[PDB]
Amino acid sequence: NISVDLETNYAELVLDVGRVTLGENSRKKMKDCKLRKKQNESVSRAMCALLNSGGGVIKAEIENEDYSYTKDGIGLDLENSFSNILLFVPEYLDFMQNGNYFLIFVKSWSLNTSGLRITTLSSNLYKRDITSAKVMNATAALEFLKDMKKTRGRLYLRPELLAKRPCVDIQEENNMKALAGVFFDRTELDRKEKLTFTESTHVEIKNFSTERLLQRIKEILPQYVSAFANTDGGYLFIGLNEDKEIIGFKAEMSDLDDLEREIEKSIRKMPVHHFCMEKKKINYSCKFLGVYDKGSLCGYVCALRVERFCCAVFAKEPDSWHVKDNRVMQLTRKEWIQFMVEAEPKFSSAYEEVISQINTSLPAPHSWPLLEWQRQRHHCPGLSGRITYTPENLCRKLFLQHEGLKQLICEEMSSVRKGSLIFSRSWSVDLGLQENHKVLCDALLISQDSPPVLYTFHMVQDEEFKGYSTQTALTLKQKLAKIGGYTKKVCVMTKIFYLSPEGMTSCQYDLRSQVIYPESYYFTRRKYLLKALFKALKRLKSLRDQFSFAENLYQIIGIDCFQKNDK
Amino acid sequence: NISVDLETNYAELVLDVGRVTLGENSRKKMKDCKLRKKQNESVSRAMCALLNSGGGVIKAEIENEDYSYTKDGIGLDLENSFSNILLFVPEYLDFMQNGNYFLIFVKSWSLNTSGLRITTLSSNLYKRDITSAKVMNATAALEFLKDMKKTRGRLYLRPELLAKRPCVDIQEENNMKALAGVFFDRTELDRKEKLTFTESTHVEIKNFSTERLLQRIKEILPQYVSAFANTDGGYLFIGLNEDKEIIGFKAEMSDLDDLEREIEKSIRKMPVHHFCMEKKKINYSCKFLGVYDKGSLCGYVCALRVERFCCAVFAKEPDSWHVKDNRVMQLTRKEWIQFMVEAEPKFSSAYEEVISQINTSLPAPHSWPLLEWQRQRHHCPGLSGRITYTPENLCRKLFLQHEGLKQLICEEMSSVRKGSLIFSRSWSVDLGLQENHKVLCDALLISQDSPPVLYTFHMVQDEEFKGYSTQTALTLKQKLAKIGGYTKKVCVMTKIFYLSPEGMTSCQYDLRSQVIYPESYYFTRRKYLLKALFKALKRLKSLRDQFSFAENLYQIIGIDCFQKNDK
Amino acid sequence: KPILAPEPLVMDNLDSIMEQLNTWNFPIFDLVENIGRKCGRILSQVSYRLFEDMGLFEAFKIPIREFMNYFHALEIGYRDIPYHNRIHATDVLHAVWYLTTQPIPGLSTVGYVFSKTYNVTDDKYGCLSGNIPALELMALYVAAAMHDYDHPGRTNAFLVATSAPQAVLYNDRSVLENHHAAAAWNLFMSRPEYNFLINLDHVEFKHFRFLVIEAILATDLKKHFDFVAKFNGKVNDDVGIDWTNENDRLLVCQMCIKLADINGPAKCKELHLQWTDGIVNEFYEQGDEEASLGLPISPFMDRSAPQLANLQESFISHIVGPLCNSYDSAGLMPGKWVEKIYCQITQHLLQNHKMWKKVIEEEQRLAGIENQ
Amino acid sequence: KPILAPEPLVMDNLDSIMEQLNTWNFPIFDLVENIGRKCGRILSQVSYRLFEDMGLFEAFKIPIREFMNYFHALEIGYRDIPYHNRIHATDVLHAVWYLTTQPIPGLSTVGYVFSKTYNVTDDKYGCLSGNIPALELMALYVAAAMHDYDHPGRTNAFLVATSAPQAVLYNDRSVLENHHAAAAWNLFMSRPEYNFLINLDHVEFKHFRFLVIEAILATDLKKHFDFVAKFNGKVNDDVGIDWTNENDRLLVCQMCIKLADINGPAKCKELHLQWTDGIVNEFYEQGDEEASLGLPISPFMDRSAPQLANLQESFISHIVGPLCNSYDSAGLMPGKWVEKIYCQITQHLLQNHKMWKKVIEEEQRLAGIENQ
Ligand SMILES: [C][C]N([C][C])C1=[C][C]=C(C2=N[N]C(=O)[C][C]2[C])[C]=C1N([O])=O
Ligand SMILES: [C][C]N([C][C])C1=[C][C]=C(C2=N[N]C(=O)[C][C]2[C])[C]=C1N([O])=O
Ligand SMILES: [Mg+2]
Ligand SMILES: [Mg+2]
Ligand SMILES: [Mg+2]
Ligand SMILES: [Mg+2]
Ligand SMILES: [Zn+2]
Ligand SMILES: [Zn+2]
Repeated sequence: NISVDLETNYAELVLDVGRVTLGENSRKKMKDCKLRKKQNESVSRAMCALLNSGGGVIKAEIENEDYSYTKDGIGLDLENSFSNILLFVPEYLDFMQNGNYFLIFVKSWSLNTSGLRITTLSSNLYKRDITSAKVMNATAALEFLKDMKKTRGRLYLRPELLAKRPCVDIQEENNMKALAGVFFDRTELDRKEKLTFTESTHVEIKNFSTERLLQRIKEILPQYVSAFANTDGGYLFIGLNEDKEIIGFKAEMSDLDDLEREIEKSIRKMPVHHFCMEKKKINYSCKFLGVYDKGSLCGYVCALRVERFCCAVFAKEPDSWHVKDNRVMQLTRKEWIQFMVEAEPKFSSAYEEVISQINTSLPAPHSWPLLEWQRQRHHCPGLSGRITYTPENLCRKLFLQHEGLKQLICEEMSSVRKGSLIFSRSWSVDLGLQENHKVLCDALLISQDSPPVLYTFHMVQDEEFKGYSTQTALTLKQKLAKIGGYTKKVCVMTKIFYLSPEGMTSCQYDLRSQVIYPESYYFTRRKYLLKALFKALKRLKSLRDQFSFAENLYQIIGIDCFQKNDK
Repeated sequence: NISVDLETNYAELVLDVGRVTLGENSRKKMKDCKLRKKQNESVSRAMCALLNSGGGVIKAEIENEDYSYTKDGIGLDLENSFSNILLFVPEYLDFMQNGNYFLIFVKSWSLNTSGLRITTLSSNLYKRDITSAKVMNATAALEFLKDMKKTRGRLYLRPELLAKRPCVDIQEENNMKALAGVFFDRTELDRKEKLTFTESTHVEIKNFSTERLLQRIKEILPQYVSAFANTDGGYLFIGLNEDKEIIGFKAEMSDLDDLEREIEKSIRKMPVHHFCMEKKKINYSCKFLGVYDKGSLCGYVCALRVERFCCAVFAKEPDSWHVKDNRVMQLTRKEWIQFMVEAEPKFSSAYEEVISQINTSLPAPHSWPLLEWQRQRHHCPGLSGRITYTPENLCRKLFLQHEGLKQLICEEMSSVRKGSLIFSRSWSVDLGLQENHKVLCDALLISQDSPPVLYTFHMVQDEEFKGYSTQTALTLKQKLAKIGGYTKKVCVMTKIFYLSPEGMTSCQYDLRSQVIYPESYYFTRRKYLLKALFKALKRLKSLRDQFSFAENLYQIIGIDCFQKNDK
Repeated sequence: KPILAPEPLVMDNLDSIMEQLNTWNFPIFDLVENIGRKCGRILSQVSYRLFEDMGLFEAFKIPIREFMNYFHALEIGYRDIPYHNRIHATDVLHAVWYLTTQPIPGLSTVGYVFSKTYNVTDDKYGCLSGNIPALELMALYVAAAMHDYDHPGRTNAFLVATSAPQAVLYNDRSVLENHHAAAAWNLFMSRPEYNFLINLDHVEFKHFRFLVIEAILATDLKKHFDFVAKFNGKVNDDVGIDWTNENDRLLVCQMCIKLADINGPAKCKELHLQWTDGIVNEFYEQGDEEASLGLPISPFMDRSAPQLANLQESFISHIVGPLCNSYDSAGLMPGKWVEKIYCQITQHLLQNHKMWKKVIEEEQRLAGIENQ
Repeated sequence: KPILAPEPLVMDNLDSIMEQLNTWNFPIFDLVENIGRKCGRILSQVSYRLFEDMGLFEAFKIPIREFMNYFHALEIGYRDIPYHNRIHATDVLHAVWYLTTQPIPGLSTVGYVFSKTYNVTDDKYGCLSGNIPALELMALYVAAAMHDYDHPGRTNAFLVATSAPQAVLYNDRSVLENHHAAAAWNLFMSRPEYNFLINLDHVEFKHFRFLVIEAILATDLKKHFDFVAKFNGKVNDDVGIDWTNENDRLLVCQMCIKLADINGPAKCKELHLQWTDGIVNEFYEQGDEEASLGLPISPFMDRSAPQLANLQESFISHIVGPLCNSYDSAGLMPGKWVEKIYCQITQHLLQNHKMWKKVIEEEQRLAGIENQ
């Protein structure tokens, strides 16, 4: 299937979708449609999962031998699936061939004007247009479900009265729904007679020149029961032809009871969801009519009647995915709609607003940012004031002891125009994770260019700590988007330093010269990463001392705490 | 073309789209594609215009002789066009055949979760997917334009630095954009040689085995200049084939001059729109390369280079319509963008909120509505307290004089379970219209069922006033949706009464038994029509005395006025 | 010298009537004449029971001698006027003890104190005293005892328009509610024998004094629709009442005391009728002083052309009506299941509203037949 | 008996110095010693010029005898303290006359009064006095004269924590700003010879008194980020400043006086340095009275361990910085075109901010070398 590749030195979720052919001309002349469909759906499930849980990278072994991607492209059946999930492809996907692999670097799905919170391969909520049943796309299923939730159900207008209208010969869609209502109650049908009505938003007609007809109803029926139930209800007549000449199918007795069992079987398997107090079921009724030619039974005709529902009705579960811990799963029907119906909190108190309102950055200086303040303005003796050592008390005690640490930190921040590193006794518990005690401390350098680095210091000559730092860089990358709201592309690099007494050297690991990324991942914004880092720490309830904004002045003027439900 | 039918007794905008064939089997076997396309586009322009300006009805003369609609349906090309403009068709369209005409009753487009304010047949803003140029749909062009407006332009990342990445043989999309960058500057092309690159999001390749090639470039080029300019820019090479074997076209000199003139002609005709300070132009550059076989010139190859833009670039004007006064027009490019970029005001002061939050109406009585109050609780001697004669001072003075008026108004409200009629010296000036002085007064009955009626009283035995009352009923139906926010279907009926001295009779006109509507237009909600009527009058600044909520109690408490920028 | 206390702290003549105190239609006017009305010590006596009932005399170690010393000094400050006197303060104290310590059908309970009786056996019957710590409720009970203290007898609009010294002092912004909280707190810190809050911290007494002031200021009616709009914005679209939040627990006590302040037309027809003659008897006094100055007499404040029914029908539909709808859509009104939910408080509001619509109908119809 | 006036109304010794009054760096401290500082009549003298300049003495028919009678009684109420005295009131009066009657590059003008000089010739140079009627500006000028009246010398946090009688009176909510507006308005209505607003209606004097109180209460710093957040929400996403709206014209005068109240670190380095020794000289006094009671001395209010530079660098980056960014992103700061736009006020803020960062660097670096 699709397994989380845990044998890679990327600080990201890597999915191994198996082997995949590639190229426009290679996918075209591929003489196996059932394979080419299964490969396309496997790269679409992976791309949907990574969009919903942070970001990641999809790794697919090239199947055809001589693939180049610089004279072969990707393919056309793949490009369509990419472009149906994402409005703008270049804002989310980057393609790169790395030797014997094809990699796709997926950004994280971010809240936009459309109001969607998660991506879906298919809602599987069908609707009924004038004559055809189609599937609700993402923005239709969002607006169909937000109304049902609002009115705690669905408002139908059961026949309290026939409207007193003038008397004039007029033809409407109730004329077809009326004629079919009497065709339904007909006890017998003459073979090769004429229909007084055609198909509309309340009537469907199926020919189905099939010998089995049961392996066909098994897969085409639940999308028509869903169409009718989701809009106004209707009828479905099986056993006609295209010329509106009633024929029926050559069905012997002892098979209609199986059919009625299969029909009632498939219809009781369809998922549903109620926004109302009671919990009804999909009301309906089947029926079989004879098509006696003149005195002999020529066949049969199955008439199905689906009444309008009160809430949603799925043809299958919502086809939306996500990766939970490993082994990417499918969003259950209770979680899927909870993304499509509910909002985010969005507190953003009045003090918090001006902490981020500085970030307008029109074409002008617009100085005085509040997320880059500090009382102590003297570290790194040979320098100007361009790095903010943030906690200012953990960054002081850590420098008193560990005599090699301070000179290593200053020798490291030499090549940075302007940044801010944020120490911590452990950056793993700050992100809601398990802590290991062999790690001395941590840091997080957020500079202008050179994407965020995560220094992991420690003084133990036994381990390597590649698993601690890499897993913490991964978790920090997903919270910066899924929680902090950062809407661009990020990668979190990593450095591991050994810090035995009497010496500050032996960089045990440097992840930057170990993994290659696309071009756009190496440039950040550094004012939206501080904003994003602020909100992620706040949502995790780990905001203690980063982002100083010292409150000796606030206390003189009685201004209150930053933000919480604690005063 | 499409003309506003001003010879109908409907209180609505009627468009006469001309003659139109109808039926599934009739449209299918129609042996004129250019006609069937022109008829479909004419019913789509009309349906888009009515969605944007209130509602209306489209009237189309049946072209085929024998048509039924109860055994012939509508079509399939028509049904698709309806379903592309509207998410849910049955919430907006009602179909009805009335003798020798086919009528479509269009609801008014209303603000929904999608955030769209107007409907569009085509944005004509193309974008570039991985290999193909496609058109931005409604929700893509909304999110593409709202970002450009937010940043006052478009943020590009011009090569301030090449990212310091590891040294590993890696293939990316810049490899194709780089190879094409050197194919572009090539001075000569060997005939039938290979390309080192394929087409991607920066490169397009066109065969164009055409004799003219100029009537073809005229209509396919501006959608590729728009694709590239709207995303990252790219190259376009004309004169190759599908096997990547450079061929060129057999073009003689002095035609490349005309071509370069036509290319620069069509590209300077494309519309644009800037959200930035400066107003640049579409930067680009054309070029022609020889395809000398070995020592002879075999043809030519046109290379086009489009650089990334700072703002939007249209292939044509936005294909969105609206009916201004009559003779439905097309929304200009400045009006179209102001709908897709800006919001509505939405003031809704604290007092105004509780006037509307009463309307939650859960499955419980939930009494005490504030839009149905009145001091005087005694009119219509034989009755209970179920009608609110709203102005309460215009309703009193009008009843003192006009001795026949009071008994007529009470004999008229006999058959109403619960409603509220709102008098006025003239309901035309209240809706921002021209007044005529021959009309004594007006009224507006808003009952539970029986959609809103507009009584027009007058005592002059010379006129008929069918044009005054009908035009005022029309303007009231559009303001209720476009301004009041009423999100269901409405028709405004009309009655005209003669009120000579000594007599209350002679109903000159009764529009209810003159026009037939669909079934759903005869049932209103009456709590959202008062809410809708409240906001329409407020936006028009005509809210004076309707909706009493007397302020003798408010003055004792000290509470202020209802709402305005007047205190 | 100062007002200290009556010699026997807790009297017992008024027994067998404090027992029927767990009922919404508490016969307040019968407990008045029961007590010697010459002096007036109802507020200190009704307060000792409701505090003994809840169990706050032990959870905070409140010395009873200093407690009764204060509340007796409190009631002497309440002037002798028709409506805003020491009886109205006891009715608003009882009404908040009821609303917070009675079974609410469908309330999810979570330092707390429950009522003495409460008959706690169900899981669908929660009470507000189990969703709010005892500190926030003792503040809400002390904020209700002193919320009309030293009332001049006039309304805010009168003090503002006539430029009274209390209006120039508080800048025409809650001229009365600022006065009740200031003049009552200023009397508390005056003497040392009033400090019944002696066994409290410094951070508690700061949070206590904050909640007491924020409740006495929510009983202003000029800010009525601001609260009712805010409360519906947190029960309609939000996640509901978040009983772990401290701003949400505050907004629920600011509505609980707002509703208890105006609770006249939600009691029996005999009780609601007595109060209504009280308030208009206060208005007519203001019309007297308002006509002896040259100012046009206010609406409803003319004892020669009274409109007692017009006033009460505008009040119930405009002010008290939409307030109980908000307090009921949030699922906080105490009622009882129907084997669907019965509400005694909302029923008196509906009955009393219809009672005044008859009086207005028969008064316009009758008046119309006379004047032709 | 009452303070009435000095005998010669408008003195003239202080001429040739009121002429250089249309400049942002008005030499206020030289006009002080110029006037006989034994008594102090600067506020009444600087007020008569700015009112004569605007032309409000005729647009409202303000009797000059009663005008000077009031403002002289006003300045005598301003206590004799280091910072919040009658000189600070003249600086905040002048700063609002400047901000509202000087050319703003790119302002779309629409009863109005423009400054006496104004040299009105351009169409890109609008002034705020042409977007706000004269009534809203005379309220904004009288609200600035009396906005620190009768200042006790302590801050709100001190009055609240020590339970001062002014804090129990106003319920710990804007204890000082409520006092300045009340004690100043109460002195106005005291005598009849102060009523210089005699030729006004009843509805004008009600709207005038409302705007005056709503401006004196916006100079509270505890509500700083509430205003700055509200002002950016109406210039960032809204339709801009809607000069036909009356709530938007109010919010622009509530920022204009907020910025003029804290305008020290936006003048020349000599002027800003004199004020800064003023304010900390006030803080040290509060630390004295705060240590003689047992309370821990507040930050920055310890005259033995002064941190004058730490305080001024936190103030400019936290309070005055983000306020001028908001008042500048809305395109209201008076400046000049560069043949792109020059801002004298914003430049002094940048220069002065860098001046204190040197003093902090050389004080930490030097201190670090001593303590190893
Ligand atoms: C001015 C006070 N007023 C508001 C309009 C008022 C009127 C009537 C009653 C009132 N009416 N009916 C009763 O039964 C007793 C009280 C609640 C109370 C108030 N009030 O705010 O206190
Ligand atoms: C408590 C008053 N305080 C706020 C922190 C304050 C400090 C400093 C100055 C100040 N600093 N520097 C100067 O040049 C003069 C004034 C504006 C003014 C105030 N204030 O609010 O009035
Ligand atoms: Mg009160
Ligand atoms: Mg009260
Ligand atoms: Mg002050
Ligand atoms: Mg000041
Ligand atoms: Zn249901
Ligand atoms: Zn541009």
